[PDB]
Amino acid sequence: SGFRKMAFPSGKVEGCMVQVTCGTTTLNGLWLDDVVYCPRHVICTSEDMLNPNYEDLLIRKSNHNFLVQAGNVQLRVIGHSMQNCVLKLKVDTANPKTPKYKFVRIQPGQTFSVLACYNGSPSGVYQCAMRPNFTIKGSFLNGSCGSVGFNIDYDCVSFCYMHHMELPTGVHAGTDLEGNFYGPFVDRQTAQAAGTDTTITVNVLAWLYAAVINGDRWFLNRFTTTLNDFNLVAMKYNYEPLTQDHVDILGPLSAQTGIAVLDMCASLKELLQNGMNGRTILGSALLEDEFTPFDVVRQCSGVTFQ
Amino acid sequence: SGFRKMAFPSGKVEGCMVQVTCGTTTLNGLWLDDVVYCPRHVICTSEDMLNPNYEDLLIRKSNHNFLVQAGNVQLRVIGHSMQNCVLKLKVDTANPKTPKYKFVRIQPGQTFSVLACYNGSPSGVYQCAMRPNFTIKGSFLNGSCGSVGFNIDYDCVSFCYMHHMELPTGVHAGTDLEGNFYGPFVDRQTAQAAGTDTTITVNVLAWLYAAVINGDRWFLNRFTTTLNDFNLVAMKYNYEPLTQDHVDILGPLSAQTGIAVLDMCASLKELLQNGMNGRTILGSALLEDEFTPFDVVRQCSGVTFQ
Ligand SMILES: *[C@@](O)(c1nc2cc(I)ccc2s1)[C@@H](C[C@H]1CCNC1=O)NC(=O)[C@@H]1[C@@H]2[C@H](CN1C(=O)[C@@H](NC(=O)C(F)(F)F)C(C)(C)C)C2(C)C
Ligand SMILES: *[C@@](O)(c1nc2cc(I)ccc2s1)[C@@H](C[C@H]1CCNC1=O)NC(=O)[C@@H]1[C@@H]2[C@H](CN1C(=O)[C@@H](NC(=O)C(F)(F)F)C(C)(C)C)C2(C)C
Repeated sequence: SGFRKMAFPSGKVEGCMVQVTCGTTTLNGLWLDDVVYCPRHVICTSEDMLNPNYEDLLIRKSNHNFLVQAGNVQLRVIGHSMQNCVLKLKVDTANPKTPKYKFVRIQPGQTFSVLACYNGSPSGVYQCAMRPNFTIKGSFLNGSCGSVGFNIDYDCVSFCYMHHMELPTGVHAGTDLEGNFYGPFVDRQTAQAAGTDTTITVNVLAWLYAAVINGDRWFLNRFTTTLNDFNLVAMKYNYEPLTQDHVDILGPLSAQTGIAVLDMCASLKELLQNGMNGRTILGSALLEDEFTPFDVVRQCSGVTFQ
Repeated sequence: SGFRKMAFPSGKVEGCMVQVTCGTTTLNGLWLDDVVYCPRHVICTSEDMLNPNYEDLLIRKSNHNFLVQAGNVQLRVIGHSMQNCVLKLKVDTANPKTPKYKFVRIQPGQTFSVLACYNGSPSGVYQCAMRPNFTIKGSFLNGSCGSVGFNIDYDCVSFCYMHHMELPTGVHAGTDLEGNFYGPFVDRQTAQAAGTDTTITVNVLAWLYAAVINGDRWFLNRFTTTLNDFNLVAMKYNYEPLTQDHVDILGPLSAQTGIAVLDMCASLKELLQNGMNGRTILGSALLEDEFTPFDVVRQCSGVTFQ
């Protein structure tokens, strides 16, 4: 049936994207009900970004200083406040296209769809994981800030990411929708790098199950292993420890394919120690770690409106 | 800045998806203005699909036999006709969410976004290429039929694919929106396989340019080559011939990076002959051929509403 990096359909979020301009600085914002959420550094010029005092820049602004555009309709701002690294702009019109929604803070290892936007207008959608080092491997240019990441579950959009910045090796950092950074990063143009990343073990195992489901089974061996013994090995290759919680979350896939989790662990142990020997799994030459157990079930069970 | 398999934002097409039921068979349809387009085999039961006579099945149907649902609103059908492998259902309500749109027949090598749908409801979006053998490497389950592929250009959705069937090695076949199959495939459950596939040379070159743009340049050599000499080599590794038209289409990327097309050809020739030596290009261990020159520019230049 096939297996692809699938993004959540983006319509629900496209209806919420707007452009926010303060002075000559413009970026994206998220219009939910009568509030627009955008990165606080919309209030910054070039100069300001080496070392901004945001409380200071902001006190010098007033409501009318923020130009909010939904398409070519302007929205009138009637209040503003800063929450962490995010600015909230109260507008006098509720977004009629607001979907049912929640703000969530995802954990390292969870995947989400990014709607990359420029000028309040949607460029594309793609799927990402929050890496263990709290970066995302994105695709973002100048003007993408305020682009958002999200999950859908039936009718409900859980927004979990807002884009702020690009770190030295071409990866990305940002906040939840309460303006709290993932990872130890700050919103200033100063030198910062991600710590060392690690592979999301549980996701690799999920992807292996997806391969069994798709009939790609060559890598299955005859062995089992213990959780402890598996994890000593994983450690060497810079894989996350697999926890009981991760084992439990793989339970659906385990039960569908009839392969015990620790049996799949034994197969992965071998792949880490022997390599793939120029073979692919699901068309791919490396082990993939940006599919969660839920992503595999969704794609393999056909879960819709999400 | 990063480089991902980016899909077109799907909102414009999500607003057009509906469920079509005839008897006990249900699949997806596309509601544009006052017409619903769906695969003609909505008129088939299990039995019928070994060897269907579609003109015969259809003459026995009337308008009221087709249950069209947009969400939980039913649409009243007032006419029907078959065009090739597609059924057109005239309904008495125009879809107010119809975007500006065109039907196009893409060429082998062009990419598009698939909105995978079940029960007239959107499951996910992903990017695909029309392979030289006229299949797509999709991700599709039972009930996905009538899912559509499309490009966006500013406000305009060009629909180029409608999903019909899955071929032996887990790849996919379907029609344009006039119901004409890509490739020599037919809509019956009979034995059919894709011919041998080939790599889309021009797309590989475009992706290499994307890598140079992203600062991944290790694979650039000091050489040039002729088009003829390049193509003799490509042939051995089962790459499409590169034409002057393909050279011309790579002109923007060539000019932006300052690397002549035939110089990039020389670098690819080496990669085909030497392999990648356990190195990656843009995180990937294999050469990727499902990005067009336009896809690279769009993603690298930040082109929106598309
Ligand atoms: C973004 O879109 C924003 N652009 C601007 C421009 C102005 I004038 C004011 C505020 C903002 S937010 C986004 C840009 C793109 C840039 C390339 N890839 C992205 O993801 N954000 C930034 O430019 C942020 C912003 C400044 C500096 N910055 C960075 O991403 C920079 N990174 C860093 O300095 C480091 F910490 F290493 F990550 C840089 C531009 C990539 C060098 C803020 C406030 C951090
Ligand atoms: C699709 O969603 C449809 N399902 C039905 C069910 C009925 I009853 C009537 C009409 C349709 S269209 C889609 C299904 C999924 C199936 C798994 N992956 C897909 O892409 N289409 C089909 O089931 C089509 C349909 C029958 C047989 N068929 C196939 O895809 C089959 N392939 C072939 O026989 C072969 F030619 F090799 F490709 C099969 C189900 C994968 C074995 C039509 C009319 C071709």
